[PDB]
Amino acid sequence: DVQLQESGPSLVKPSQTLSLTCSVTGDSITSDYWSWIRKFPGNRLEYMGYVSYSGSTYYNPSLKSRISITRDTSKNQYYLDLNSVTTEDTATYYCANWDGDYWGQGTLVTVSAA
Amino acid sequence: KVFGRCELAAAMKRHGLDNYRGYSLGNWVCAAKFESNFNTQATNRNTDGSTDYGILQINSRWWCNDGRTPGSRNLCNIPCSALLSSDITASVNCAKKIVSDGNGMNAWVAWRNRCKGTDVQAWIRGCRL
Amino acid sequence: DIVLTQSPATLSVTPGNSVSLSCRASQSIGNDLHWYQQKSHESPRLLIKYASQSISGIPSRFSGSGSGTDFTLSINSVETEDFGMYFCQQSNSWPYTFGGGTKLEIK
Repeated sequence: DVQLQESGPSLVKPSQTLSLTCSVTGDSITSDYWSWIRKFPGNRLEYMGYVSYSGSTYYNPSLKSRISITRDTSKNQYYLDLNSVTTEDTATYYCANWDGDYWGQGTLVTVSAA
Repeated sequence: KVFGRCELAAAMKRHGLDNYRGYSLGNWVCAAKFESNFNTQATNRNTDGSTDYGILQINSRWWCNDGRTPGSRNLCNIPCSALLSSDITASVNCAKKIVSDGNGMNAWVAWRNRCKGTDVQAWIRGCRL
Repeated sequence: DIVLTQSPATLSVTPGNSVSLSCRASQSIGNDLHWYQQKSHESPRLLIKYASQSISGIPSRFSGSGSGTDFTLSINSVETEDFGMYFCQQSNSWPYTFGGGTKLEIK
């Protein structure tokens, strides 16, 4: 069966690049479309984007070109890179397949000067 | 089951294909016409060992699993048999995922060769929707 | 982009009673409306897809209805395990968007 899990820093500084990894086990990353979704402290959910089989990407315009979603078939993982983060990017990040049947556990990332 | 043109147009509209990810309803009806001639049971064995299934001739190498295709990826996470039903639900769900890739409807060769660039709206004209 | 508005924002109910949650789109989205359940410290769980299609592994008491701009998620005889947040999400057009959520609590 399929399993997804997010990994990466839980604390980052303003202006830096937030980078998360989603490890997929149980099936190949070439067998689905992959997404990133985040939940803001106020219970607001935002669909950040997804990468489909051809490699084409779809990013939420709200991210003003700060986002990049890539894949690595050899490691069976896909990634999220969010540049120039601010306190507004503090949220719980989740990876899930496009169908929405498989989700990671989610990982909290806090953006603070401290 | 062999759908009538207007019958399928109404069904596809009910299944949400009337303007799905930038593609007007006529595109979908035209696609079905040239891919399967509106036949939900249509199958086509390909040279690479894959088979195209159903009303929208969905391929077993990339989209569905028929358990007999080399290099199968099952992008739609569905058995090809589910795409050979008189109920178009599964075919539409998969078609939507297919078109959600940057290649859009170019995934359908018949559509590309007989629909793209033509007056696709004509395929739903004269129909009670 | 498509805006999804959910109502009520919060709903209190006593286990055993039934409830219905609303989600309305700023413009027609056909049947591309899905429902998710989310509990504290947990990832969202897909309950219904494409307005009314059932999902394997989800309790039968959950059902969805609607098309166009008005959708509803119904829970026939709420159980304690049902308390939490419910979000609708549309996939008709990019960017996909989520409703603001409806909190279901015990009364």
